[PDB]
Amino acid sequence: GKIESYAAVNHISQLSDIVLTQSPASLAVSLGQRATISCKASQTLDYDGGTYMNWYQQKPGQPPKLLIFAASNLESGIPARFSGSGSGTDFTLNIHPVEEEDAATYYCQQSREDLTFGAGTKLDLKMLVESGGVLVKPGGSLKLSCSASGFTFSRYAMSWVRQTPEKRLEWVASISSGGSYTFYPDSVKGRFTISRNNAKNFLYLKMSSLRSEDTAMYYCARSGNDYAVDYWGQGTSVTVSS
Repeated sequence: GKIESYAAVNHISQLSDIVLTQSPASLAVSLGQRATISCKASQTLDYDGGTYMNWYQQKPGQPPKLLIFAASNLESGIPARFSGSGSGTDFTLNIHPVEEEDAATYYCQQSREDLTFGAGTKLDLKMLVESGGVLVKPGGSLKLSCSASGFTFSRYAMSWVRQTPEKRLEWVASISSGGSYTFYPDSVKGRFTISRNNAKNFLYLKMSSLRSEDTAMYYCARSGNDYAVDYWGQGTSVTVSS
């Protein structure tokens, strides 16, 4: 019935392929310098007077954090040394003066046609135990969930995004706010199912016919302003191996 909220512009299903090339792969800067990170889109991201480029920061063992939405809008709580610019196909993230806590990997991401990500830029200044999560055999199945609180869950589109061991981010499912519409990339269509409970505030991902290439950290994530992914739940790692 009523209009629902979606995770990407092209997902809108009621009346009312884009590659991101991110450069450089890594950046070594000194405290207080300017860091400049570039993202070129294979198609324009301009739509209806907006431009659907978002930028995220991610530190090891943590979910990505929204920095910039709609190309140039600074997310609340992010310091103003972060800025974004660009339109159409050419986008830039600038950080100046860089601080020590800004060492991280940065990703661009577009929400004009599904959700796709740049390959990332590791920003460095000047013993590890790594979680494999749940071990599954190929062909097996698994179900993940997330809960939500502190906001009206039923008003927001939700997604699952996974991160491979190579640190690539890949969108794997979206569901509209009222759960009427679901969306998947070809890589998982027919095997993964996203669902939600708007009475108890849960999001689910059912994964079946698991493949080795489904090995990844899986994040549940909310779509906020202008199709940015503004809150990411902590990840659940899945290792598919014989």
